[PDB]
Amino acid sequence: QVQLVESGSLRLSCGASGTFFRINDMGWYRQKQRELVASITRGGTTDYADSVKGRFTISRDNAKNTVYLQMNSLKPEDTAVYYCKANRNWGREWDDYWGQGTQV
Amino acid sequence: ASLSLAPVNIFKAGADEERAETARLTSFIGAIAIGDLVKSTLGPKGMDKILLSSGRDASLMVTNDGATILKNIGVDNPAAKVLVDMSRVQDDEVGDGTTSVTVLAAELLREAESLIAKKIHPQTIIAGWREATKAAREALLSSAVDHGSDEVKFRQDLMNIAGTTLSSKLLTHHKDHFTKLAVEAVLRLKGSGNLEAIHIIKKLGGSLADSYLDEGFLLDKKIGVNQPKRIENAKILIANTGMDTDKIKIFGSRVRVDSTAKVAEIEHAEKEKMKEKVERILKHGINCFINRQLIYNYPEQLFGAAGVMAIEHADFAGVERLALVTGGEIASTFDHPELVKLGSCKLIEEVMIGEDKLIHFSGVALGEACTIVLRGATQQILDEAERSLHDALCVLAQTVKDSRTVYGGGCSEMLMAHAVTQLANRTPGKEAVAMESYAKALRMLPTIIADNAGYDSADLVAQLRAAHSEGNTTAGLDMREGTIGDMAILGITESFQVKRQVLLSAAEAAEVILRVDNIIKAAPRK
Amino acid sequence: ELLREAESLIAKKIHPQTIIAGWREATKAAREALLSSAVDHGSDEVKFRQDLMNIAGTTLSSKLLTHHKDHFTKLAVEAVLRLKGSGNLEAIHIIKKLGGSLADSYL
Amino acid sequence: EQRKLLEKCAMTALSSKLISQQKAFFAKMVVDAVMMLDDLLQLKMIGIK
Amino acid sequence: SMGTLAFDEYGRPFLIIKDQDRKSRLMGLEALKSHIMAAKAVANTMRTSLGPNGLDKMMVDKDGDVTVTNDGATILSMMDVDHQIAKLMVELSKSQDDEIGDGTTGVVVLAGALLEEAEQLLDRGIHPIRIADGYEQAARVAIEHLDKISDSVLVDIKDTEPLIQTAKTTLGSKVVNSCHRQMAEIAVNAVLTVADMERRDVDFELIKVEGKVGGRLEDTKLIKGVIVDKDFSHPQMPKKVEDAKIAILTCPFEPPKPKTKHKLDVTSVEDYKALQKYEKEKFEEMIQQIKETGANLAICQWGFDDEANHLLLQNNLPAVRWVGGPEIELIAIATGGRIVPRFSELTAEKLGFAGLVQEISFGTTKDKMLVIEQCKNSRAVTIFIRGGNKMIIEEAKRSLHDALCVIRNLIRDNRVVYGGGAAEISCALAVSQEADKCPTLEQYAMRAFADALEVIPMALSENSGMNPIQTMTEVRARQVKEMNPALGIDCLHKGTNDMKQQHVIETLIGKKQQISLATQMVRMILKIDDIRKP
Ligand SMILES: Nc1ncnc2c1ncn2[C@@H]1O[C@H](COP(=O)(O)OP(=O)(O)O)[C@@H](O)[C@H]1O
Ligand SMILES: Nc1ncnc2c1ncn2[C@@H]1O[C@H](COP(=O)(O)OP(=O)(O)O)[C@@H](O)[C@H]1O
Ligand SMILES: [Mg+2]
Ligand SMILES: [Mg+2]
Ligand SMILES: [Mg+2]
Repeated sequence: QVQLVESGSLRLSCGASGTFFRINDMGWYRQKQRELVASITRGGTTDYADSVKGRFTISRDNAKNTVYLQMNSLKPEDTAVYYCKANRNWGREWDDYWGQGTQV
Repeated sequence: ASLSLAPVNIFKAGADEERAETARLTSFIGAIAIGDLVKSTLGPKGMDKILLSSGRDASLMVTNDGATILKNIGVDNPAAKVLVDMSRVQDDEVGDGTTSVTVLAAELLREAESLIAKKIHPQTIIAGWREATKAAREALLSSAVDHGSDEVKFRQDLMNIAGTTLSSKLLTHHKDHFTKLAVEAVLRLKGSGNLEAIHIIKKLGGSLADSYLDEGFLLDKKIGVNQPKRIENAKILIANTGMDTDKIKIFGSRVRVDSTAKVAEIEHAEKEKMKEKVERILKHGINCFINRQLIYNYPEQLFGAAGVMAIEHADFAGVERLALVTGGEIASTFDHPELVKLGSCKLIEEVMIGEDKLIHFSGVALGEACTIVLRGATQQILDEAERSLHDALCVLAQTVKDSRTVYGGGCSEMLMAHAVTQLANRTPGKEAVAMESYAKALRMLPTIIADNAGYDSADLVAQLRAAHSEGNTTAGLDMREGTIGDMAILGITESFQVKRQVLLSAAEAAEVILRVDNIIKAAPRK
Repeated sequence: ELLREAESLIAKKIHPQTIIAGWREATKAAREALLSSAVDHGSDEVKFRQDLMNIAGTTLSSKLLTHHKDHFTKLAVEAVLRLKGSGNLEAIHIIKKLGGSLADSYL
Repeated sequence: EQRKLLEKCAMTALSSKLISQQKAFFAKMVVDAVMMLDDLLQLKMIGIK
Repeated sequence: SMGTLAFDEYGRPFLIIKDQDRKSRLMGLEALKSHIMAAKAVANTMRTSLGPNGLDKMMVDKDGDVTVTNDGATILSMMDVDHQIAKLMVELSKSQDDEIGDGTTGVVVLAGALLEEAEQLLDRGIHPIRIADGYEQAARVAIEHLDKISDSVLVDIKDTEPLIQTAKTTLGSKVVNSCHRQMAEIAVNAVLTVADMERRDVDFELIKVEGKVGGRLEDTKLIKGVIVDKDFSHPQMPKKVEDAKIAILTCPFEPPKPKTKHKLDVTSVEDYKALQKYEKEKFEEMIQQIKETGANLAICQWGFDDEANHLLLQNNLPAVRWVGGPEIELIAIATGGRIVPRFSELTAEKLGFAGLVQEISFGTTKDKMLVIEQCKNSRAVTIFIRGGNKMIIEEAKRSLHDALCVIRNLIRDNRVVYGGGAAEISCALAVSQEADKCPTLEQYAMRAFADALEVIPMALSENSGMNPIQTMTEVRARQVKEMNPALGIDCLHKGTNDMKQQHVIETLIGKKQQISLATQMVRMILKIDDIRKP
């Protein structure tokens, strides 16, 4: 229904398309047991994580309902698979849509 | 546009569609007409109406009962029909309040028309009216008092309630008499609410104070021919058998023979069957036999030869009341006498009332059913006395059910109005202006009570309002002198059930009449 | 409105002579209050002109001429001042000519 | 092709009614209906509720 | 307006149609405009009965009985209409009620609005069929947009809050909103008690909606069992029976009787005595069979006679007679009992069980009712409605019918759109966007469809005293700006415009059926261009 694409300092993007009317929140996850790198709401409010924070430049384009993650201070432990999550419509638990993830 | 005032009329010849203001106009005028009609009967100084039907029989009723008046009038206004049905439902629920609920609904609708003219939406009005109804309910429930535990004070509350219920009616002339009558009659039911147990026989003649409550029971049925007329230490069998050419229920059964001799044998067998039925009856050891159905000549003869008083054609109500008054079991099978309970009364005689003879059961066993003889100068007096007694008995039954009491004389309405006023002046918006109208209607109730007497209604309702604002939650109208007094002392008390029902039914009907913005009539059937 | 209030009072059981008594006293009070509130500017020519313009505007506000009120106000004031104190309203002839706009009207 | 032919003839016969905006739907159904009937193609064998 | 106006080019009579002189006819654009006028009249009548602040209508029948109601289907059924397009609108509301049980006023308002917009399109010269086709296109767009913005609710028996919210939304516009949550709760519990979850079916015959004047609206309750308008057969039987083993019987407690024409011939005193003893023994055998089965209560459908009544009383078998077939069926279903046609076929397993069977009084009336309840797993249920007048009782009955039908629609499809005009505003936005992308002449028809969809929020605003255009434009702008198709009209003035937060909830099948039915009937009306009638 929702088709999701994914594209020391790097920038990784994740854009959503398909059937919906609102993308309530967009988050970056890393894959270990999955965690959320960071996530931003429609109102721009972004909450970062605890093991890594303050050096994050995640920015959300509402005009195309896409997101861009700017990460600096690269390290060997940042080497994993990065998944994006997008809450669409009413934000029910069956509305979280995952990407296939990007291994660095 | 509009359904009616459109270039095309969309309706069948004879139909109609009153729109917003036209609909509210006809609704308010109809409801206020009904209310203005039914008031002037409200309170001790309320006066009666002549109904004077117009059919070819031209029945004539003289009533002060609002439910009766509204039932017996030809109403064609829909809102008026709503109020009529409301008063009927009041008379069904409780037996009093049928004029107070109608007057209250009409006053609420008068205030609602005033507010609509003040340009308030008939949803802001309904909102404020519901909040005010809640406040009035809670104030009433807090003001209510219960005495069911204390037997003496409960008796006094019953006497006070009966007196207050009768004050408005033609029996206020002999109120201390009919009050005792009604109270004794409702206590003889021993907690049951069966008002059919209280039979009322209206005997033309005599004074209204000649009316009484029979210590035993009275029956307007006949005794057989060769049978006693007086029975001391009566053992009674109450029955519902056929005893009237009682045929075997096989309906395909037919007597088909080749000899009149055989026809005569079969006729003798029928007679022998009836004789054996009567014998099974007599094996119960009885002196009186009452049957809901007829008793033909042959069983009459058998009971006469046995020395048994055989009363026939009592009805379902007759045998029910007799079972209640004597203790017997209404039977239709007599093959197990050990299981059929008999009734008892010290004496069964035949007495005279007016020009008619009646069976008198004295010294009865239970007495859980009653007979009240109503005497009077006119059939109208008798019917109105029966209606007033029904009012009082219904109220006392409802009080025995729920011993909660509530002071009358406008004290309750004034207390509810005080609560509504507090809510209003603590509430912002035009819902406050609708709550104030609710309170104005509640106050207009005792205003009308006082008007009907001839007092300075304005002065007295102002005094009452000031008293209930000071904290004299028992102040009400003292209608003897025309002042204010303590209802707790004067004994003007009502059943919380009846006052709550008045309040809620009036508010509900006013709400449902206020929700209407269109009246679409269909072509009369004519 | 007075008769509506009077019906209300009759329903309040007040005699329609006690009502007339109180109404006459109230009429006296209202008369005296009005007369005390009244103001006169006939002496001052400029302020009297302004009061005339204001009175004409207030009289026309309710009517179809409120669309062109500043126009018809001047019309009426000039026309009533051309009478030079006379009150002869027949002196002011009004000819209604179908056609044209309401603002095409003139004195 | 014979079902296509019947379907087209039915769509044409239906392109004048208040069901023209559903004529593909109704034409497919009409064709399935008359194709499941017996040789006589009796109308009493098609029920219409 | 006449069938034929020639009479001949030669002076000879021209009679083509029977009573052509008394007959009328309207053709073309004037016929279309007459239709639109009638439909607009009906719709403008109905739009004031829409929403929480909607007002009711007082219907008076042929015999002068009064009916106060807010239900559009009941209004248009009680309405004595003569116009055929208004009859079509009555049929439209009835169809919405049949399929859904809610929306009966929305369908009519929306259809009237569609025809009112078609009026201007015809003035501009568009073919009415082109208008109907643009309406179909826009209706498909709006239906898919509803499926898109829809939400889902849980239809479980554990957490019934979503269903209670849906039922409360349904009952917000009715006079029974004084007991809002009580009525919603009992509608939910009723359908969930009687609902085939696997089948996804709800038989309303299993819901007995009974009304009795008296009491208060607050006294209305759900009985998990049955209520009957009957009493025990003998006045000296007890009025209460606890842990009642019930024998349900459709055999009158009377001597047997063949259905075939029969003549039993008595030819001797011995035959007569044998007949007598046969009757006695039949009565005794009936009562003995009922007793040996273990029953403490009997319920017959066909009444019985004095001997049977007294034998029941003597044998301590309270009994009800003259119970109707439908209530007998409900009693069997509720108590777990089997309906028995004759006494010989009665066994302890065919009996029903009720933990309480009681006779209930109603004040100063003489009327008695029988309550059967405390059954184990009653698949039947009763809603006993009380109130101060038969008008509010009938209105409560129909309002609770609306609530039950809504819970039924959730059980059939749990998907939910948010109301307060929010769904209509969102569908109007979607239709406008697609009309912008449409280059054919139907762009105008789709814009008209959007302007018609926007009549429900306008009507809600008007009935709520708000300014229609102002309120609707602000909430539309908010919907387009912050994507939230749950933004609608604050009819109750709770401050927020968020209908998902106010818990104003409709059924997706309901809104979709409104749109589809309105569009289909508007199409059939625009397709008419000639009226004939006497
Ligand atoms: N003796 C009394 N003194 C003062 N008020 C009374 C008295 N008796 C009855 N009332 C009042 O009259 C009203 C009842 O009047 P009634 O004509 O019986 O109408 P309803 O049919 O509504 O009971 C109640 O407000 C009651 O409190
Ligand atoms: N609490 C509420 N707030 C806002 N809108 C409401 C509320 N309750 C109902 N409505 C709206 O009022 C409209 C009419 O509902 P209703 O009159 O109950 O039945 P019908 O749909 O048959 O007219 C619905 O479309 C709904 O969106
Ligand atoms: Mg009374
Ligand atoms: Mg003026
Ligand atoms: Mg609804």
